[PDB]
Amino acid sequence: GSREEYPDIDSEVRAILLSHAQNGITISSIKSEYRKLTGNPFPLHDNVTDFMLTIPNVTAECSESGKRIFNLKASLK
Amino acid sequence: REEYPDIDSEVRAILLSHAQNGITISSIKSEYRKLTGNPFPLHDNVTDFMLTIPNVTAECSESGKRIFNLKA
Repeated sequence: GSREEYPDIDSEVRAILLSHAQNGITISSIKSEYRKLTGNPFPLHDNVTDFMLTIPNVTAECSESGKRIFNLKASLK
Repeated sequence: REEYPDIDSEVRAILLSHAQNGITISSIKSEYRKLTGNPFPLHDNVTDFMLTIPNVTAECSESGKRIFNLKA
């Protein structure tokens, strides 16, 4: 249970997403940006893709070079 | 992919035929069930495996529905 020592993980990750909404972000970037944002190393060591995709309005996919990319879904109106 | 050699082929097929409208995990599992005649090997972290398949996209919807697709 890593939610005990890092309870705000949800809003912190959504925050990084929101900051990267335009172009999307990789995993290693999510981590470095998490460190920059909170002063603490990204706590999640297992199943990060699953964690990312537990968050609504998120899409993921790979570039041709094999980078797994996450981004917010465009709004529909 | 290791123990199950043809898993790649089978999941690629389930995608090709049944994912045209997007496909959830459990749909992949029941489709695999109706395909190979046996329960889908993976339980946890299927999203990771799916994403390792070329030309596949994942999405968590506004309402929290996890759906997989082929790009175009």
